[PDB]
Amino acid sequence: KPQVTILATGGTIAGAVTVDKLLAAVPAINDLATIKGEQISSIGSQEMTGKVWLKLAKRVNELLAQKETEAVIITHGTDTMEETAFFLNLTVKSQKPVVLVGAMRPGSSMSADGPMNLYNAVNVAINKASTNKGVVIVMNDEIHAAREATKLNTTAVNAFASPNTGKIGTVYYGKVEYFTQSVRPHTLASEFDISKIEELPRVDILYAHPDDTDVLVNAALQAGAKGIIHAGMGNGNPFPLTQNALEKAAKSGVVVARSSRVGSGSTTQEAEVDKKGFVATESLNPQKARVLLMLALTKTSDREAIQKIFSTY
Amino acid sequence: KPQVTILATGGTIAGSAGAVTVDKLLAAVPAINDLATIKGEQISSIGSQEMTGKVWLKLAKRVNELLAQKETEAVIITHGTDTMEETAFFLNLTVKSQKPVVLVGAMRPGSSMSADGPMNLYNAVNVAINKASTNKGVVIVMNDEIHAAREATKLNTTAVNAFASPNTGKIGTVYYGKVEYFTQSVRPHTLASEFDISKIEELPRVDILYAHPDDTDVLVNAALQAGAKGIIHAGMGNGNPFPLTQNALEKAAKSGVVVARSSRVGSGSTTQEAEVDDKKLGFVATESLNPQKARVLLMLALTKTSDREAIQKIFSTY
Repeated sequence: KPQVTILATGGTIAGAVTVDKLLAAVPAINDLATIKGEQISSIGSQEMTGKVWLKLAKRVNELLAQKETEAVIITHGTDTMEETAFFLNLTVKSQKPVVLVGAMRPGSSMSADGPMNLYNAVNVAINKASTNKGVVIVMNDEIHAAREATKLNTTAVNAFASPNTGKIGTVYYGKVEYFTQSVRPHTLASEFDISKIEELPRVDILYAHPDDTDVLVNAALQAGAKGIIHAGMGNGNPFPLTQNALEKAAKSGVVVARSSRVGSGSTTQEAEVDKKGFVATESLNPQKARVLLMLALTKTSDREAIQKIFSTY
Repeated sequence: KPQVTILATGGTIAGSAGAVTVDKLLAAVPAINDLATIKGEQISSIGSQEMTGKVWLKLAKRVNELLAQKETEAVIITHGTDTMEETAFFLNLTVKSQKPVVLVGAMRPGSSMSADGPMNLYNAVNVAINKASTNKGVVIVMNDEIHAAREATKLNTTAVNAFASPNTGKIGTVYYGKVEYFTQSVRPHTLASEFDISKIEELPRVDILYAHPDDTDVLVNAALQAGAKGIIHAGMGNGNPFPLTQNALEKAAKSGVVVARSSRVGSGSTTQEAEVDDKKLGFVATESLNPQKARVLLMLALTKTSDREAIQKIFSTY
């Protein structure tokens, strides 16, 4: 029975009380693994902060550096699981499995999804093919690469998707199968190290629309934003008044990164915007681009260096 | 051949009838001349990322004027793809006619290899003149698909198949001009809409905020200072705010600026009676829209009320 640590960031989704309640709710897990539990935070995922991301990444690195620890499972709220997973995908210095799992229905609900999700997450954590896949989300019998995953629906048990790729594998009643792997660097291959970081740079997200404004750019600058993700119309397009405010932000040394409100596809590099300039976030989404820009700004504010990061990760 | 007016809001989507842009479209797709008597008008000349409420009002008034006359069978509106969904939704709630109103665009410029504009426009004319297109509400015709304005969104940055209706699916198809409907909206539109913009010259200001972990109050505060009458919050998951942003949104709602919860996720309903105590905090739940279409509906709501309960009923109806 391989040793796995479950890190709870909140309540039960189905030696730490939350993890003991998971083992009681899903007793099959005890036949698969020797489970250790820790409570890292006790919040809804909409309450997450960069401090919790740092605490979690540092703790995961400590645990995976231990010979006895085969893998880490993190129980997490679904709303921002994609952001924590992506952050960890760039900051965990191990090839050992790191699996995020949650539940779209409360454990007390009819037809609660947490027990099967957690049972499947454990099977993914201990599977030999799970090594060097990067951080993964396991939801609804699916294995999603952290780079690609997002919550695409407000309520559905099948809310998680990878709209630009698709799931990298499946897990069905604990049977784990991989079909693809990410070719974008992750985990050990990532240049990012947060071992010496106490606070992440401030990065705001703006939502673009017709008859848009300058006042939200201005408020982000005044509040000491070091980066701004613009969730542009279509292929990363701003409204004119907003574009002028973004150019002002860029002149002040704030890194402006163009993404899209649309949900999928690449926000493509466009020289006339950028190479005069802004960063093109390419095939991410605004909230994952925010994570990558926060990590980039820990080591550079140079547009060209940050564009290379977006064009690589 | 039925009388159809093409209203251009930007440039040529493919490649006098009353507008040079429309003369160019007829030269590029001369087969449309066999389908309809085409009149052209140029409402605006902008990329759709530059759209304003002023243009929306001008366009909706002109569509209402054309369709109110017995001689006009339908209108086609050529439009940039980025905000076609907002314009279509606005018109769906403000056009007082059952006659077809078809929005069409091109994901690739007309100069491109494999330009989608010609086939999209050809198909749009066939949808406009089809007898089954009546009382469908405003539609978007893209990539051989007919989408209901309530449901339609641009879901991809670049793809010719970028348009989708993630909560419902297309309502019909058009394949080399052959039109088939399979569904229709059951949410009130057009004639059944309570909204009347005939006298309105300026729409209420409505901002949209993008939620994330470690969120802020300062963007709510800036929207309030700029005279927002409403705020759409594109929340995490099922419309959930970060606590600091929640405090600021509560302040907004309680000061009389309507706060309507939507979601950043892309599909599904931002539901009532979930994790957010909407009655306590003073919020509206936008249910099954997305932030940018919720903004349109809120802007229209605000023309006639700021009452939380009345606006909740509007979101629960349209």
